Amino acid sequence: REFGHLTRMRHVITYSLSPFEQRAFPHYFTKGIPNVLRRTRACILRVAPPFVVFYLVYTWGTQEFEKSKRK
Amino acid sequence: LSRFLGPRYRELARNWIPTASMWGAVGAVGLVWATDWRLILDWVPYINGKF
Amino acid sequence: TNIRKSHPLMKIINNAFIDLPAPSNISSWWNFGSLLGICLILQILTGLFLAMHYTSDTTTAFSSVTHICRDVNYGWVIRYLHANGASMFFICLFIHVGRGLYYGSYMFLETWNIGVVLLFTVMATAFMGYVLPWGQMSFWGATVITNLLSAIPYIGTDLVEWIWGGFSVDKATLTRFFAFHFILPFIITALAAVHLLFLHETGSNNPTGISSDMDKIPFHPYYTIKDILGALFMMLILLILVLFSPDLLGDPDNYTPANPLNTPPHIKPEWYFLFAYAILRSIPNKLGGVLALVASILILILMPMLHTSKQRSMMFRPLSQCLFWMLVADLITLTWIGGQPVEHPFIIIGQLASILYFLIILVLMPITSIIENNLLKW
Amino acid sequence: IPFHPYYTIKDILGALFMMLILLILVLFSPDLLGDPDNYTPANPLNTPPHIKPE
Amino acid sequence: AAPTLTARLYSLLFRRTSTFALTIAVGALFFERAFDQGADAIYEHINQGKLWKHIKHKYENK
Amino acid sequence: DPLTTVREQCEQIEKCIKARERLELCDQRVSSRSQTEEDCTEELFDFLHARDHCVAHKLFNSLK
Amino acid sequence: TDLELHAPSYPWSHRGLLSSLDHTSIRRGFQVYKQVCSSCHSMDYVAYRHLVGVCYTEEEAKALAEEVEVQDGPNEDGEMFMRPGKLSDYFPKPYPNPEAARAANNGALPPDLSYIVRARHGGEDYVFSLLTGYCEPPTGVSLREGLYFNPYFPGQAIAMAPPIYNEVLEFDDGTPATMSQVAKDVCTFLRWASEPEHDHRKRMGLKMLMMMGLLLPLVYAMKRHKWSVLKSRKLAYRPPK
Amino acid sequence: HLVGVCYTEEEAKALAEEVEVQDGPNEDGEMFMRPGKLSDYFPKPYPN
Amino acid sequence: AAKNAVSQFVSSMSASADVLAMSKIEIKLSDIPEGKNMAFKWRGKPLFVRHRTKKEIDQEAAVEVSQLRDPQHDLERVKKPEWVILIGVCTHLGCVPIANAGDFGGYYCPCHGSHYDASGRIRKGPAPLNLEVPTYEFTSDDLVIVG
Amino acid sequence: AAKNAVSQFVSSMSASADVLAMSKIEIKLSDIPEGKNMAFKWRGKPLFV
Ligand code: HEC
Ligand code: HEM
Ligand code: HEM
Ligand SMILES: Cc1cccc(-n2nnn(C)c2=O)c1COc1ccn(-c2ccc(Cl)cc2)n1
Ligand SMILES: Cc1cccc(-n2nnn(C)c2=O)c1COc1ccn(-c2ccc(Cl)cc2)n1
Ligand SMILES: Cc1cccc(-n2nnn(C)c2=O)c1COc1ccn(-c2ccc(Cl)cc2)n1
Ligand code: FES
Repeated sequence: REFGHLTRMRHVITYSLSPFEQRAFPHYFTKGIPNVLRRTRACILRVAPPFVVFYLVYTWGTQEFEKSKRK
Repeated sequence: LSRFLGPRYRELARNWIPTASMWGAVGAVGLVWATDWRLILDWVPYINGKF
Repeated sequence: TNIRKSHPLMKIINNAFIDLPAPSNISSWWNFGSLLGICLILQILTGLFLAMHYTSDTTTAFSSVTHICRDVNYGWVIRYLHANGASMFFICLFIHVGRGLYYGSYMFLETWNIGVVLLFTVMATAFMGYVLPWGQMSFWGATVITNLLSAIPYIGTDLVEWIWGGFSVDKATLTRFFAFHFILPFIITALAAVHLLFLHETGSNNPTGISSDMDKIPFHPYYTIKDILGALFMMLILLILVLFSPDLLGDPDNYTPANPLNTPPHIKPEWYFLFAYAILRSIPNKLGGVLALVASILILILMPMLHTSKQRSMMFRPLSQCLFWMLVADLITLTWIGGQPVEHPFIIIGQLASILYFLIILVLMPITSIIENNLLKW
Repeated sequence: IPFHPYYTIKDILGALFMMLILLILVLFSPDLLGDPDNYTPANPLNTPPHIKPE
Repeated sequence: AAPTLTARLYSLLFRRTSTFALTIAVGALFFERAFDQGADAIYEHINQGKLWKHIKHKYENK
Repeated sequence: DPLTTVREQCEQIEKCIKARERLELCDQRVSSRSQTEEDCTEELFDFLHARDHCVAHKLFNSLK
Repeated sequence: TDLELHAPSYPWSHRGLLSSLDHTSIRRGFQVYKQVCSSCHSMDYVAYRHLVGVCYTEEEAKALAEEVEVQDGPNEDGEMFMRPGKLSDYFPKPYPNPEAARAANNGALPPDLSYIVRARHGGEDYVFSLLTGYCEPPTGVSLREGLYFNPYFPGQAIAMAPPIYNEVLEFDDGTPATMSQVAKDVCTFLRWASEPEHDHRKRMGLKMLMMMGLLLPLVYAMKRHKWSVLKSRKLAYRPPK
Repeated sequence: HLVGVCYTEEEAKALAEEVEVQDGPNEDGEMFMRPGKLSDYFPKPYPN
Repeated sequence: AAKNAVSQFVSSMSASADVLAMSKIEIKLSDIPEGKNMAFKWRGKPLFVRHRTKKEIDQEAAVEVSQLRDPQHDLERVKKPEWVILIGVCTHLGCVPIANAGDFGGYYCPCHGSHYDASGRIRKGPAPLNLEVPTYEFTSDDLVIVG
Repeated sequence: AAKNAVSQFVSSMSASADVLAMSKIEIKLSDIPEGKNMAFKWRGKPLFV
C-alpha cells in the first residue's frame, strides 16, 4: 500500500493555500461555541441517561446500608 | 447458520477425530512431564520419576 | 538516491512512521495507543531503579520500601511515579479497548486477538507487584486469590503450593512473585510489536468505518506532531498526582506491615481490579468464581463472531451506541460495589449487574444489530 | 542452495558439540580457568602476590 | 504591511529536520534562574515565616 | 482551656439542642429494668458529630 | 451493633496546595513526643539526624542525643559497651525486644508511630480527634478494668490511659501548654514523621507548572501551522456531461 | 552439613551439645546461654 | 532437552528447601507457657503449639454435631487429647486473631464479628470449611516433629 | 524541560543521606596509649594513626 497504488479516481480537483497566507485563528469563539453546542445536543441523548441510572442506584444503595445499622 | 453443516465437513470430521484424539491425548500425557504432575506419575508405576 | 527510501535501516522507519498512508479524519481517540507505549517505557525505567533496592523477604520487605522513601535520593519521587504510573496505564487501556469496540476495529482479527492476550498479561503483572510491598492489603489479597486457584479440580491444589515457594509465607515465598513480575513486562513489549505488524496489512480504521484509500495523507508531519501534543498533556496530569496528591489513589492499610495476628477492617483492591472482584463474590462457590472471572476477559474473542450488522462502525448506528454506554455505566457500578462490605444491598446489586454484563455482549447486542438491518432495508 | 535443510541441521550439530565441551568444564574442573586469590575476601589491609586478570 | 514587520527566524532556527531532534541538545539552556524567579518567589511568599531559614536567626547567634 | 470555652458555646447551637435533648430521654430508660442490652452509644454519636464540626471551624485561631 | 464516628476536618496550616508545615510547630511537637510518649510508644523510622535543618540546629540536636545512652555491640575489653547517643540514632524503644509488652499494657500492644498518620483513614485529623475527645462510659455500656470509652476508636474500648491533660509539660518558648496546644504539636510532628518530603514536593510541583505554561502553547501552535493546509482546502467534481 | 557425610543425625545433634553458645536477647533476662541446635556454624576462637 | 532442561529446574523454588533442618526435624522446647500462645517463624503463619495440661477436655465433647457446620473433631486427628497444633490460615480470608480473647475461650475475629474456637472450629459465617490440617507423625518421647 | 529528566540523573547515583553525614568527618581523637599504633578500618581507602 504505497501512494500511487491505493485506488482509482477520475474528475476531482483540489485547491489549497499556503500556511503563510493564512491567519492562525479565523473564527474562534463566534463559530466555536455554536459548533460545540451542535455536537452536544446530538450525543447527550445516547451518553447521559445510562449514567443517571447508576446515580439512582448509588443514592438508594447507601440509603439502605445506613438504615441497615440503626432503627 | 447454514455455512457450516452438511455432508462435507462432518466426513472431513470422520478422518478428523483420530487426529483430534491423538492431538488430545498428546496434550493429555504430554503435560505431565513438564510441570511435575505427581497425581498421574502414580498410574504407570514403571517410570521412576524423582530418584 | 533519496536516502530515506534506500537505506536498510531507514526504509523500515520510513515505511512505518514517515511515509505511511493514514486516513485524514483520525480523531483524538487514536492517540491512546501511543500513550500506552509511553506508559509502558516509563514503568520499565522506574521499575529498574526500584529493583536495585528491594529485598524479597517477608521479614525485611516492608522496610526495604520505606528505605527508598526516607533514605535514597529521589526515592520518594520515583516510588510514587511507579504506583501512579500504573493507574495511568490502566485508564489508557480501558479507553483503548472501548475505542476498538465502538468503531468496529475488531474486524482486524489477527490484531484484535493479540490484544486480548495483552489484556491478560497486563492484569497479571499488576497483581504480582502489589503483593511485593507486603502490607495488610498485600497479604490478604494474595490469600483470596490462591483460594480461588486451589479449586481447579485436577491441577489446582499443587499449583498454589508452587507459587508460595512450597510453604505458606517466608523468604522464598516472595521470590516467585518477584520473578514473574520482573519478566512479564518484557513479554508485553514483544507482543505489542507483533500487534502492529498485523495492523500494517490494512492500515487504520477511521470513525466512519468506510474505507479511505482515496483520501490518505502521510503520517509525518500530521500525526507525529499531533501525538507529541497528546503525550505532553499526559505527563502534565501524571506529574500533578505525583507532586500534589501522591496518596490519592492508594490505600492507608498497606502502610501497616504484614501480620496475620491482626486483621484489617476491609479487603479492598486497587480501583482497576474492583470490577473483577465484584464478580468473584457474586457467585457463592470457589469454582463458579474462577470461571466467571476468566469469562469476563475471554468474552472479547467472541466479538468478531457476534457482529450481525451491515455496517462496521457505530457512528451511524444510534440504537447500538445506546447500548454501548449501558455497558460503560455497568463497569462503573461494578467498581463501586467491588469496594463495599458484603452486606444486604451490596449483593443484590452485585449479582444483577454481573448478569447484565454478559447479557449485553452475548445476547442484546446481536439482536439489535439485526433490527437495524431490517429498518435500513438491509 | 536453500538454508533449510542444509544449514539448519549442520548448525544444530555444532551447537551440541559446544554444550558437550562446556559441560565438561562445569562438571569435571570448574576452577580450571579462574584464580584462587578471588577466594580471599576483599581487604586493602593485606596485599596479593600478583595482579592477574582473566 | 501593517502586521509584524520584524526578522524571520525560520531561515535558520527549527527549519532543520536535524534541529527537530537537536533541541534536546542544542536547545537545552538559558532558563534556570529566570525560573528561580516565580518558583522561589511565590513559594516563599505564601510560606511567610514558616520555613527553616525564616526562623533560624533566633537560634543562630547564642 | 481554649477547648472548654470553644466546646461550651458550640453546644449552644440549635442543632445540638436537638442532638442531646433525646440523650437523657433514652438515658432514663436503660437502668429502669435490670436485664436489657440497649446501649446509649448512638445518641451520643449524634451529639458528638454535631458538636465536633462547629468546634473545628472556630478553634485553630485561638491557639498558637 | 454500634457504629463508626468520623473525624471532623480541621483547617490545618498545611492543608493548602502550595502550603507548608509550620516548622516551629514541629519543634514544639518533638518535645511532646519526647516527654509524654516515648515511654509507651516508639519511632524506629526517624533518627536524630533527620531534624537538623527542620526543627533544631546541628549543634542543638547533637546535645539532645546525649541525654540517653544506648547499648552497642561487642568488642574487646568488654561484652556490651555503653556509650552516649550519636546522630545515627533511631529513637529508642520503650520496651526493648518486647515479647509481650502487654504485661505492661493489659493485653494490648501499642503500635509504632512512624506511619500512624499515613496508615489511618482520617490522617493526622484522626489523631487530633482521638486525644481531645475522651469520655467516660455511657449508659448500658460495660467496660473491662483496663479499658476506657473512646468514641473515636472502632471497638470504642481502648487500652491507653489518656496521655495529655492541662500542662503535662512546659515549652521552651513560653506558649501556654493547654490540652489543645500539645495535641496540635504532635499532629504537626506526626505528619512530618510519616511524610518528610511534604515541603520539597509542593515547590517542585511549582517548577513544572511554570514550565508547562511555556511548553504547551508552543507545541499547539506548531500543530495549527501544519494542519492549516488541510483545514482550508476546497474540492470539486467535474464529470463529462 | 555433616549428616549424610560423616555422622548420622544423632552423633550430630549430640555433637552440637558439647558447647554452649551465646544467642540473642530476650525478655525475663538477657544474654541467655544455649547449647548447639544444629543450625550452628563452628565456634569462633576469638571475639574480634 | 525436556527431561534434563525443564524436569530439573523447579527444585530451587519448590517444596525442596533452603536449610536442611528447619522445622520438620527441629525438636521443640517448652518456650510456651500454658495459658496463651504467641507467634512462630516458619511453615508460614504461627502454628500455635498447645499444652492444655488436662484442659480443653469436656469443652471438646460438650457441644455435639447437629448445628455444627463441619464434622471434624479432635478425637482422631490428634491421638491423645492433651495435644494439638494450629494453623495460621482461615478458610476464606487468612484470619487469626490476637490470642486469648473471647467469651467461651476461643478467638476474637474483629473483621466481621466472626468467632473461632481454640482447637479450630467455627460458630459463625461466612466460613465454608473449618481450619485445615498440619502434617505430622508423632513418634518419640518429647521431640516434636511436624513435617 | 529536556534536562529535567537527565540533569537529575548524574547527581542521582552519588549517594544520599547515610553517607555524607558521617563519611564527611569522623572525629577519633584521644584513642591510643603511647608506644603502639592502631589501624582505622574506615575512610573508604584506609587511614592509620
Ligand atoms: C501509658 C500508656 C500510653 C501513653 C502515655 C500513650 N499511649 Fe498511645 N497507646 C497505648 C496503648 C496500650 C495502645 C493500644 C490501644 C489498643 O490497642 O487498645 C495505644 C495506641 C495509640 C494509637 C492507635 C489508636 C488506634 O486507633 O489504633 C495512637 C494514634 C496513639 N496511641 C497515640 C498516642 C499519643 C499521641 C500519645 C501521647 C502524646 C500516646 N499515645 C501516649 C498506650 C499509651
Ligand atoms: C500493551 C498494550 C497495547 C499496546 C502498546 C497497543 C498499541 C497499539 C498502537 C500503537 C496502536 C496504533 C494506534 C491506535 O490506533 O491507537 C494500536 C491499535 C489497535 N489496538 Fe492496541 N495496544 C495494546 C493493547 C490492546 C488491546 C488490549 C486491544 C483490544 C482488546 C487492542 C486492540 C487494538 C486495535 C483493534 C487497534 C487498531 C484500531 C484501529 O485502527 O481502529 N490493543 N494498538
Ligand atoms: C509493565 C507494567 C508494570 C506494572 C503495571 C507494575 C505494577 C506495579 C505495582 C502496582 C507495584 C506496587 C507498587 C506499590 O504498591 O507501592 C509494583 C511494584 C514493584 N515493581 Fe512494578 N509494574 C510494572 C513493571 C515493572 C518492571 C518492568 C519492574 C522491574 C524491572 C518492576 C519492578 C517492581 C518492583 C521492584 C516493585 C517493588 C515494590 C515497590 O517498589 O513498591 N515493575 N509494580
Ligand atoms: C506503525 C503503524 C502501523 C499501522 C498503523 C499505524 N497508525 N496508528 N495510527 N495511525 C493514524 C496510523 O496510521 C501505525 C503507527 O503507529 C503509531 C502510533 C503513534 N505513532 C508515533 C507517533 C509519534 C512518533 Cl514521533 C512516532 C510514532 N505511531
Ligand atoms: C482481592 C485483593 C485485595 C487486595 C488487593 C488486591 N490486589 N492485588 N493486586 N492489586 C493491584 C490489587 O489490588 C486484590 C486482588 O484483586 C483482584 C481481583 C481480580 N484480580 C485479578 C484479575 C486478573 C488477574 Cl490475571 C489477576 C488478578 N485481582
Ligand atoms: C587489571 C585486572 C586485574 C584483575 C582482574 C581484572 N579483570 N577485570 N575484569 N576481568 C574479567 C578481569 O579479569 C583486571 C582488568 O584487566 C583488564 C585489562 C584490560 N581490561 C579492559 C579492556 C577493555 C575494557 Cl572496555 C574494559 C577493561 N581489563
Ligand atoms: S474470620 Fe474473617 S469473617 Fe470469619
